[PDB]
Amino acid sequence: SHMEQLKCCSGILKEMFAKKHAAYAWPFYKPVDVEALGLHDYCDIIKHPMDMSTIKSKLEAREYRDAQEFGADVRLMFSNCYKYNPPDHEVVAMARKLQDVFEMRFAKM
Ligand SMILES: CCS(O)(O)Nc1ccc2c(c1)-c1cn(C)c(=O)cc1OCCCCc1cc(F)cc(F)c1O2
Repeated sequence: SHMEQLKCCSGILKEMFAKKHAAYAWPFYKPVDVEALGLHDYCDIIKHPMDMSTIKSKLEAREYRDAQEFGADVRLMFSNCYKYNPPDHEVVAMARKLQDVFEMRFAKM
C-alpha cells in the first residue's frame, strides 16, 4: 500500500538529515536563499525550487499520494542544483553524493 510506502519515505529523509551525511547534505537542508547568496538569475532559471525542509513539511501534510511523488520532489531538488550551478562546482559534487545515498535507499523499498 501507499500508506506503508510514505512511512519508508520519512525514514529516507531522516537518514539524509542525519549527522553521517551532514558534510555534503547541509546545502539542501533549507530553501536556496537567493538574497543571501546573491543569485540574481536563480528565479529566472529555477521555476520550481525544492529542498529537504519543504519535502519534510509536504510529507507531514500528506501532500504526496505515493512514494513516486516524494521521489519526484527529491529528484527535482537535485535536478535544480545540476541545472543552475556550473558542472565543476563544489555543491554539484555534494548533490551527487547525497543522490547516491537517496537512490540506494529509494530502490531498496
Ligand atoms: C542551505 C540553503 S542556503 O541557506 O541557501 N545555503 C547555501 C549555501 C551554499 C550553497 C547553497 C546554499 C546552494 C545550494 N544549492 C542546492 C544550489 O543549487 C545553489 C546554492 O548556492 C550556490 C552559491 C553558493 C556556492 C556554494 C559554495 C560552496 F563552497 C558550497 C556550497 F554548498 C555552495 O552552495
